[PDB]
Amino acid sequence: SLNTIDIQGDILVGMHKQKQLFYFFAINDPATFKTHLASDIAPVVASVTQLSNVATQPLVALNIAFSNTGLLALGVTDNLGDSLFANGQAKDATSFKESTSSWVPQFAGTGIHGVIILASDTTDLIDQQVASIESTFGSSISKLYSLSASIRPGNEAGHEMFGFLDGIAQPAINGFNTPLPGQNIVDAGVIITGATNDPITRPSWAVGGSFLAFRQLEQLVPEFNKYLLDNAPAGSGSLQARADLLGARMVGRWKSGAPIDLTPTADDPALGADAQRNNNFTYSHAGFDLGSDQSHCPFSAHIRKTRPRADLGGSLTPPNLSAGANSIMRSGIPYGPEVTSAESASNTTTQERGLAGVAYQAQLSQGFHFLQQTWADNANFPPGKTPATVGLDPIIGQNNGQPRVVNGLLPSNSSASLSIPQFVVSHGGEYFFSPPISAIGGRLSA
Ligand code: HEM
Repeated sequence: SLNTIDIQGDILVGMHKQKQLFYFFAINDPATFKTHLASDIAPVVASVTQLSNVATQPLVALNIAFSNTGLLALGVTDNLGDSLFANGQAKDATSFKESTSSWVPQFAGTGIHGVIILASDTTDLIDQQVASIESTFGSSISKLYSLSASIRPGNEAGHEMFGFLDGIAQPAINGFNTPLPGQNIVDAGVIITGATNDPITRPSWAVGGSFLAFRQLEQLVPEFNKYLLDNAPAGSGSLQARADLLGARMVGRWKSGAPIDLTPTADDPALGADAQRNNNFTYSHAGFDLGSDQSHCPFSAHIRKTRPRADLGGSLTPPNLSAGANSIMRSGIPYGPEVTSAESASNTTTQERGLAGVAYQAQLSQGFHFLQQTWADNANFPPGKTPATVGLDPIIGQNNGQPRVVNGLLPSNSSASLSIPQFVVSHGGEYFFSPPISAIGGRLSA
């Protein structure tokens, strides 16, 4: 069974602090680094057990993950069982129809050896922890890049930068989570390496870890808002209400969290707020042909592209359990400043903001990489539809900088096509392995 005392907390619980820092480092002296990894990092790594208890949240929650080159630097030559992780995200960029020439330069390579995730309710406490780490490790650790992130303010807390409530939908791990209505239920080994029904044999010290896909995804918020107004479907409501409908058609949920599949023509903010109801759907509706009906939710909507539910078979009534092996745990957090008055008034981004994307899975080829390449970026996914060309995911779908053709968004005519500029721009990232806590002061410090 699942040993949550040994699993790093961000994987299954999230840090649930107002502020986070992603501190990307190189290891310069493995002997000194190992000594301090065991003495200074391991004792303050937050576990799932610790973060699951309202009364044991630390002042600074800390997790740590290593890239392939970081494990090599530590003398760990084992095969962790993941070719994508071993090769690094830069080499995978073409799989997503993007180029590393657009990336943060530090990500366009394999010089990054790991990431420390620090989380606290204030940045001052994060900075103090960083200063301590740099003091005790000396030059054996070196900062190559960092990204600060924060929960958004006020009534946008928990929403991403486009304004949509985020963090609603996650896989439930059988035997660990109590499933919510409509939630997929998966074996622990989909997320945790070496856990139940992970088919890939792992090094013994790596049991209890997970692969972390980090993505710095810039969001063009004023441009997105203006696009919705400019393309809003005709109807009797206000222009902004119709623009909001188009945005909800693109995501698959209203900004409140209400799923369009259950409320297709107007928001239901009470539904969006209710975790017992807001995920209780499969995309099937009796009396409608699943292969052609886009009146409830477009086939191209973001959440339908990333968790297809009945589009990949299984139960037509909730819970649908299809494609459990393609599940990911998400712990992303927004970054950058809030949109300023001048940016909104000019419909133009002038500062970088977006999502610090964090996806956890036991197999990169089945999780993040698969969702991006085989589903979101695939104009013929989901399969078996009419028209067969679904188009790309309007939120994350990529085609080498081209405008994306996205079909089915307009309720009055499912054959109507839109050519949509990117509103999310990748600045790159890296693939890491978040080890079990025992490996931090154990194998990795040996
Ligand atoms: C800036 C980029 C992104 C934005 C703005 C975004 C936004 C959202 C929103 C608003 C939701 C609905 C809330 C929820 O169901 O929890 C969602 C769900 C989801 N997103 Fe994205 N997301 C982004 C990137 C990604 C990427 C890169 C992936 C994977 C390749 C991804 C995978 C998912 C999944 C799996 C779900 C849950 C689907 C379900 O279980 O029904 N997202 N996202």
